[PDB]
Amino acid sequence: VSPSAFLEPFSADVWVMMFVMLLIVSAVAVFVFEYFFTIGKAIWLLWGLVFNNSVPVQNPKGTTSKIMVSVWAFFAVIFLASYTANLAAFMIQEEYVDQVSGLSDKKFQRPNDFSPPFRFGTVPNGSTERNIRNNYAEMHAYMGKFNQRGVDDALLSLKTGKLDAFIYDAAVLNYMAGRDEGCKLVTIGSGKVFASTGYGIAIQKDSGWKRQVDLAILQLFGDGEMEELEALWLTGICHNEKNEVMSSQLDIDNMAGVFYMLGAAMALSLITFICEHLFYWQ
Amino acid sequence: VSPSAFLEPFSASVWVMMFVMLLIVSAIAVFVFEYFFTIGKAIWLLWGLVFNNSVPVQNPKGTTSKIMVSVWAFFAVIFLASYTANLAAFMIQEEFVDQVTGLSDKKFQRPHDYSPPFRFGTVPNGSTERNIRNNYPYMHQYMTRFNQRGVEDALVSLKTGKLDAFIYDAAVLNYKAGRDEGCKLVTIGSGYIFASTGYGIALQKGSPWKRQIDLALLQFVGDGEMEELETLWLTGICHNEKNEVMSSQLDIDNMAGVFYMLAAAMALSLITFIWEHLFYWK
Amino acid sequence: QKCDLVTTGELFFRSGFGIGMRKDSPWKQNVSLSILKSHENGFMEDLDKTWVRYQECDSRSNAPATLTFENMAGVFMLVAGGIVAGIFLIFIEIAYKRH
Amino acid sequence: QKCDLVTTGELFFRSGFGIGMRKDSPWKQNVSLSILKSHENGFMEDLDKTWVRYQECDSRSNAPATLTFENMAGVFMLVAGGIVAGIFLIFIEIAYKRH
Amino acid sequence: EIPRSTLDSFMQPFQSTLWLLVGLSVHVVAVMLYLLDRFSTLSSAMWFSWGVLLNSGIGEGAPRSFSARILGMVWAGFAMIIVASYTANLAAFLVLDRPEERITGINDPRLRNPSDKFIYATVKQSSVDIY
Amino acid sequence: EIPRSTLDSFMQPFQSTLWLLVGLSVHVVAVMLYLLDRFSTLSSAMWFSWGVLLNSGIGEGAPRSFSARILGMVWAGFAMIIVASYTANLAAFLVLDRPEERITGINDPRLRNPSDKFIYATVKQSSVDIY
Ligand SMILES: *[C@@H]1O[C@H](CO)[C@@H](O[C@@H]2O[C@H](CO)[C@@H](O[C@H]3O[C@H](CO)[C@@H](O)[C@H](O)[C@@H]3O)[C@H](O)[C@H]2NC(C)=O)[C@H](O)[C@H]1NC(C)=O
Ligand SMILES: *[C@@H]1O[C@H](CO)[C@@H](O[C@@H]2O[C@H](CO)[C@@H](O[C@H]3O[C@H](CO)[C@@H](O)[C@H](O)[C@@H]3O)[C@H](O)[C@H]2NC(C)=O)[C@H](O)[C@H]1NC(C)=O
Ligand SMILES: *[C@@H]1O[C@H](CO)[C@@H](O[C@@H]2O[C@H](CO)[C@@H](O)[C@H](O)[C@H]2NC(C)=O)[C@H](O)[C@H]1NC(C)=O
Ligand SMILES: O=C(O)[C@H]1CN(CCCP(=O)(O)O)CCN1
Ligand SMILES: O=C(O)[C@H]1CN(CCCP(=O)(O)O)CCN1
Ligand SMILES: *[C@@H]1O[C@H](CO)[C@@H](O)[C@H](O)[C@H]1NC(C)=O
Repeated sequence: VSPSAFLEPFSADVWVMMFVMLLIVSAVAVFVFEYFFTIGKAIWLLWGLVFNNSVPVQNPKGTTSKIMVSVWAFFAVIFLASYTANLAAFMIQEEYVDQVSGLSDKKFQRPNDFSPPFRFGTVPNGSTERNIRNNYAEMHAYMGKFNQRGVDDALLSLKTGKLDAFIYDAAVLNYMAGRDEGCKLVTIGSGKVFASTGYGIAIQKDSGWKRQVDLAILQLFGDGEMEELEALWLTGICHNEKNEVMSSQLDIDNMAGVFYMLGAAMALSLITFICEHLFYWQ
Repeated sequence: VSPSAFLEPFSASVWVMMFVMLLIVSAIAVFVFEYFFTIGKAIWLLWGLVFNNSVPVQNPKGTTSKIMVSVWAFFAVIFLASYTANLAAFMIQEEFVDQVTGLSDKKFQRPHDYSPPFRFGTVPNGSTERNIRNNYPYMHQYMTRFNQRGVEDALVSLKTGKLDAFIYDAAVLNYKAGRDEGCKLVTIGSGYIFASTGYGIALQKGSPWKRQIDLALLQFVGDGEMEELETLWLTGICHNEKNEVMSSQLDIDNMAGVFYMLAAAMALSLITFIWEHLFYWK
Repeated sequence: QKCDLVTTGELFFRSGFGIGMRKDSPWKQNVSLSILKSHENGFMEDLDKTWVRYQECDSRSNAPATLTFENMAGVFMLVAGGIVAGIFLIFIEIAYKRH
Repeated sequence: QKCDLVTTGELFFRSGFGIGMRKDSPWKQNVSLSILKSHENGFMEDLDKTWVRYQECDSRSNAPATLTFENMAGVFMLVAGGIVAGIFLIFIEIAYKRH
Repeated sequence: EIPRSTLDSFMQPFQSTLWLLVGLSVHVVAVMLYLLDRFSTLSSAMWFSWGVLLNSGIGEGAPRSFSARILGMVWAGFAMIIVASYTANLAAFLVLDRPEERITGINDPRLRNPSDKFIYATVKQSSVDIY
Repeated sequence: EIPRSTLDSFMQPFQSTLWLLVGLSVHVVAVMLYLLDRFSTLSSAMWFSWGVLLNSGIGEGAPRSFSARILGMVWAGFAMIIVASYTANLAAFLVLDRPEERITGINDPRLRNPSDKFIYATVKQSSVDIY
């Protein structure tokens, strides 16, 4: 949940139109009073009516303007209903965070710029180790501390928190991901790959078959049998993703916006106390 | 929306449990107040604290019992939040009435018994007319007025609700409901139709082709290419799950329970006033 | 029939129940003709109504699973603690009026 | 780049680009070898960084359609109309409050 | 697509006829409460009733009888039936709202039915053209 | 399957430490308001602090100082925020707690993927077995 998510549901324009409407109704109330005790507390009464009628108020003023404060109560109740409805709608969010965009991420090339540092893994002594060693020696040296034993070992380490990201050959990675027992893991970029390569067929040196098999494979690509072949073979039913996750017990990190506002409010109270201390002679 | 939706978030369990707690906590509050007959107003106070501020009343007594009133209000706000949450979920749905279980529904036999009269028609001059005349004579007499000039005429009538239902060949209506715009038409029965027959291939009488044709058709049905051809050419279009259509303004026809509560309150208040005026000699 | 079990999914492999007989049986043509005539006149409708559509117990359009006892029963538990504060009443004096 | 146009659809017709050239000309094997070498040593990655991914700006966590001035703001105007009625009722008060 | 919550006015949860019905109901109920004080101040009771629906703390008029006591009981219950209905209706309408979504792929049947309301094309004589 | 909506207690929507932290913070701010005015009541401060968050009828006085008005209005804001958060979270969880799917059909993942925890079978030597 975004820490400030409670303020998105309303635009700032109406967020200040409500304040200016409070100002105009306070002006109406004080103009009603001018014909003759709540001048300093009228704004407080209106505010308490806006949020919750749980604060004692010196309300009886302007029996003709009590219709006005009833209209204000109408605005307040419809506003509270609207705010609760909007706050609900913002909290059926589909789960999505994404921690990696690609191997060229700042997180990869700068693994130690985080606390805890961003940990990724690969199987040592593989061709991917050769590639990373020849292409990027620094992050490979950083990997030297995060060696991996096996594919299932990497799976268990990722599940048990011993690892955060894995580096390995793409096709087997996708096959394993689509056939996880709960599909609790994900791939990257839907196929935005580093050091892209393909799986193909091996032919004798410059045989006459090469052309025919090339055209045959291109034909089967054009006809469209392949897409359903990997749909039936190396994909899964639940391969795509899961649905929205329930909002757990609200974390202080999700609700820290109101804590920050409380700190700002107490600071403002302190500075107003100081101002009164400088302006208590009148 | 269910007319009894407001009583849905009240099982018998929560109703009796909450009311018996109301009575027992009223008793405990009044016997605590006896230290520090106002006992008849404590129930007013507690029902208000369940609901909201009702009217200026004598709550502050027994400063330690204010903690009990506070925890009671804590339970009250929990209860109001739960009521809001449970009512919110119970009016979000799309409901398919299941208006008909088949042409043998008792609604068909007595069209006039429902207001407005049940207006369903069929295309005349066809085999359906002969079948309905030979099977359901009075039904045919009542159909004599509901004939439709063409298939598209009745389709348009159903689109704008001129007719309540349409009677015709099963497969063609399935096909029309398939490619119909917006999926406003529904075919019913899952095969439960009167004179359930099938389309087929005709042959010259006693031709040697019967055995081969039948064996090929059964082989095609068994292995599953038959329904693949079906989906290729038949009504795969639409086939969507009607999850939720926008819950319109909750009308009096839907929330008449509140007016029924109002009438019950009127009658009960009049009865109680009569009983009170009866007891005027003391 | 019982309302403890439910069908699910969408029907597949549409076939037809049929009376099978030995290939050389001379009754085939008339059996088929009579079965079609029974389909046409509505006798099959009567037999279906009298032996298929009992529907003596029906359930459909599942409800959104309203609240129950246990899902907030523990809430009630907390108010019990309030009663404990009540038996503190006398010590309130010892707590406050003496101090 | 633009961030107001969004791509969609799963990758169908999974294929690859390629520099096409006449059958009889001899660079083909050397061209393919050089392309594979560039793929291996990350030169193609440098090209992708230089000309493909440089600004990102990818829309994420689609907004749930917040409320803005449009539906409620005019409501203020509507209730503002009610204020006009109040301006009558205070003057009517002058007719009523005097006696 | 720009996310925005389309909405006409606060009338959306309930038809204006129902608003008129409840507006007359509150006043007729208040009149009934005032008139039952025969064998027990119209302005006090009427303002009290019309503010109870509106949750406003203003209003000191209060019933003194038990019949009007139960009437106020059920009136507060009623008023919060309205407010709960309002919040539920608005929450449901907002949750279902903006349900439009981009095309998930060519397999979407929307592509299979051509229309002026649903047009899609490409570059002529391209690879996808012969495809 | 008999449907049932899970809810452990009143503690299901909120983290356990939330109530303790808000209860200590409200006491701290009440003490802050109480102490710093004399150099130029606690029971009333306590009643405001508890009841205003709990939306109770308790509390009949008014705070003596001037910035106490600002503190009270921001505290009412906090109260409306927290109550709205609880209501919205409870509604969202009570909507999104429906039981798992009831087998889509032949294409159901629990059917397409055999699992020892979900065992299904039919009658031996029947037409379905041949199919
Ligand atoms: C199938 O049902 C048919 C119903 O019409 C039936 O047709 C008629 O059947 C009767 C007797 O079954 C025949 O009557 C014949 O019976 C004597 C037997 O001694 C014959 O010698 C006579 O020729 C006499 O006609 C009808 O002739 C016959 N009608 C026709 C048009 O064939 C079939 O016989 C039934 N077939 C089976 C295999 O059940
Ligand atoms: C494709 O790349 C090949 C790189 O291996 C290249 O083969 C190399 O070609 C050079 C010159 O064509 C040969 O070098 C020769 O240079 C002088 C004069 O040409 C000779 O006297 C030397 O003895 C020496 O052989 C390389 O030997 C030769 N290497 C191999 C492994 O074949 C091809 O020419 C390139 N072809 C195209 C079409 O680009
Ligand atoms: C259906 O067939 C009947 C014949 O049984 C047609 O009946 C005619 O109906 C028109 C009225 O539109 C009369 O003017 C004729 O006198 C009728 N003729 C006969 C011989 O009955 C009817 O037109 C046909 N309708 C359709 C839609 O095919
Ligand atoms: O063509 C091949 O030989 C295989 C090789 N496989 C390598 C597996 C990764 P590593 O070697 O452990 O780093 C990937 C699929 N293709
Ligand atoms: O085999 C045929 O002849 C056609 C007949 N069609 C008749 C449709 C009903 P009606 O007779 O037109 O009212 C249905 C499809 N098959
Ligand atoms: C390769 O890694 C394995 C552990 O997975 C290790 O036992 C082996 O000695 C290593 N060999 C080399 C050359 O690194």
